[PDB]
Amino acid sequence: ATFEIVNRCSYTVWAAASKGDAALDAGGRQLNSGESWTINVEPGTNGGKIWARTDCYFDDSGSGICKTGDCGGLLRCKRFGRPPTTLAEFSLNQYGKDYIDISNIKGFNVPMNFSPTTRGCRGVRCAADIVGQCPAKLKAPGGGCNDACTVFQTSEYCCTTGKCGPTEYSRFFKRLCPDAFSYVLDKPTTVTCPGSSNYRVTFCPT
Repeated sequence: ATFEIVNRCSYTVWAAASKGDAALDAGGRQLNSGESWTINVEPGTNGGKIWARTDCYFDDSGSGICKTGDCGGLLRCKRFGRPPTTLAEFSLNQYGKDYIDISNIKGFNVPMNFSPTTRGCRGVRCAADIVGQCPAKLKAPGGGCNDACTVFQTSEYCCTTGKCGPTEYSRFFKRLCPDAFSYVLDKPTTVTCPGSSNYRVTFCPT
């Protein structure tokens, strides 16, 4: 499947694409304002994610650091990034269907739209000013709005026992972005698309 990744933000982001134990395509790239990056993702990929990183510095070997979404100090991510990270999540060609969603379970850094470019399903968006409105206890110094699990590390926020409810913190993310996951056992906002659909991820869509 093809994914087009577009940076419509007024600032540079460093896009990342990974399935946790390996890079998808090149795994990461700088995107100046307005730039588009097209990647190819193998059919059958389970548990892929795309995210943006902000305020990165890399050397000529591709080693460095970012203030949000850092993936072990590499430009080309093999592994998932450090919160806070707005997440585009996908599983492809699962018994004839693709499944897509946006998640705030690992916090929020950049607004995002995740839409199909082929027919047969709808897209999803989280484009509210979560960073601006972020509760004081969840604000990350480097930028962005952390999830409550990352900050407090409790069984209730992290849903460790498989039993957990919504919280004052999860309800904040849900209020601003109803179509994204706000906690692990949230009512699913997953969208079902035809198998082998193609997609576009836009940072700062509005």
